Amino acid sequence: MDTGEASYYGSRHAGLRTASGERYNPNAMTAAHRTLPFGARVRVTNLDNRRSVVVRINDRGPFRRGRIIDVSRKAAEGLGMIRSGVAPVRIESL
Amino acid sequence: MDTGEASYYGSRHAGLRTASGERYNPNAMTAAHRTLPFGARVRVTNLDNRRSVVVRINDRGPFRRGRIIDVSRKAAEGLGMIRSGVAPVRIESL
Repeated sequence: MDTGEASYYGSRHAGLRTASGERYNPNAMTAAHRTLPFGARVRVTNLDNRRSVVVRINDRGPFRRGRIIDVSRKAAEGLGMIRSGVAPVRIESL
Repeated sequence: MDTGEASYYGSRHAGLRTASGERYNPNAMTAAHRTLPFGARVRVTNLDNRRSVVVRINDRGPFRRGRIIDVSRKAAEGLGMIRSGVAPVRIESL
């Protein structure tokens, strides 16, 4: 398990290529991580509300120290983080 | 005044430098535009729901064909466009 800040992608990225080759899709359950293999499944828990989702890694970044994962819009909805923008999260590779 | 398609920055970009030099802050009321001066204040109206907000220009882009402005996360929330991703907008210089 690891911990850090989560963010979510803006829609300005929708349709643009991720590092995995997939075009970023706000409706997918995808995320960026610096090192996990593409396709890795990760349980993300928002430590502010205890909501959790499972995402699939398809991109690189994040781009700031202290930020551990960037998730899709749909994942952010599942995490209850749309209004907060960011949240402290636990992550666990599955 | 002009009309065109808008998208938004989320929080993935938070902390990264804009073309104006300031770090992008998803909680600020800001936007990227190709031509308006940095510091320009504009009213952005979502033409689908008629919501409006005021933002200041602090970045350059979108460098996507078929988009006229990319607003901050907080602005997108105010415009009701988080889920839609894109929205038709009018921009009016103040």
